[PDB]
Amino acid sequence: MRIILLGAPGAGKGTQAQFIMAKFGIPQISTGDMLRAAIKAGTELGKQAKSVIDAGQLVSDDIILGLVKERIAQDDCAKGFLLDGFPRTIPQADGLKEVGVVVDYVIEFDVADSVIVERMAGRRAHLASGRTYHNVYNPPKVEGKDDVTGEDLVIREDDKEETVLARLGVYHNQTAPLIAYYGKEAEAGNTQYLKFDGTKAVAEVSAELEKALA
Ligand SMILES: Nc1ncnc2c1ncn2[C@@H]1O[C@H](COP(=O)(O)OP(=O)(O)O)[C@@H](O)[C@H]1O
Ligand SMILES: Nc1ncnc2c1ncn2[C@@H]1O[C@H](COP(=O)(O)O)[C@@H](O)[C@H]1O
Repeated sequence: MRIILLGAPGAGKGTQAQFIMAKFGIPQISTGDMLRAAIKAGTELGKQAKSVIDAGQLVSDDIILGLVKERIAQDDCAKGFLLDGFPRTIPQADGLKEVGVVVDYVIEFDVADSVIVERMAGRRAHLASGRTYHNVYNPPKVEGKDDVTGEDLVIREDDKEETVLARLGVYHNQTAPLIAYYGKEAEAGNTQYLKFDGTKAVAEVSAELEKALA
């Protein structure tokens, strides 16, 4: 089972990825989490990516495609995977198509900018796993701490008000065309395309996903 999640930053992709991961027993491949891992390790890649991420801009397609290539070649990805925040640009999608990576579902979570701007304010994240929470819409069971590991949650630097506006502009320019791109792939019979109203409550979005998959 191979799945791509599309939608604005903050649309709820990582949240629904958790549900999907547990339903299909596939690993999540999140380029954002891989980059944050490199930052934590203090690599040259990490140092360079940190300023790009903090500016709300996209990391180079070439660096991204190589991280993803290495990742999906691992054994845990042999029976499938969920791509989360990848692809992010048309060249990334082409890079994936060119190496013949075929996917089963492309799932779009459609959420307006005004809703995203609202949401980012209460996002809290567990950096090591990429699990995210919302202090209003989806809180941790224990405030300030990850439900799984007990480790501290953080406010993301790129979740700042002004950076969020930057990211939404980057999204509408560079990443939204993936909706067309995969709509076309689905029209060619290369994948199934699903679109959901991502402004519904978390449990409501998950319930619709459950009904639509299988
Ligand atoms: N359906 C939803 N309604 C309200 N808030 C949500 C919903 N889905 C996720 N959230 C919250 O909104 C923020 C963004 O969700 P997240 O899954 O991290 O977005 P993405 O992975 O698309 O960037 C998080 O704080 C998350 O807890
Ligand atoms: N596929 C990608 N292509 C380019 N940059 C990315 C990609 N995934 C993550 N990033 C960078 O990491 C940041 C956080 O991504 P995310 O965790 O997916 O919201 C983005 O705003 C980009 O700066």
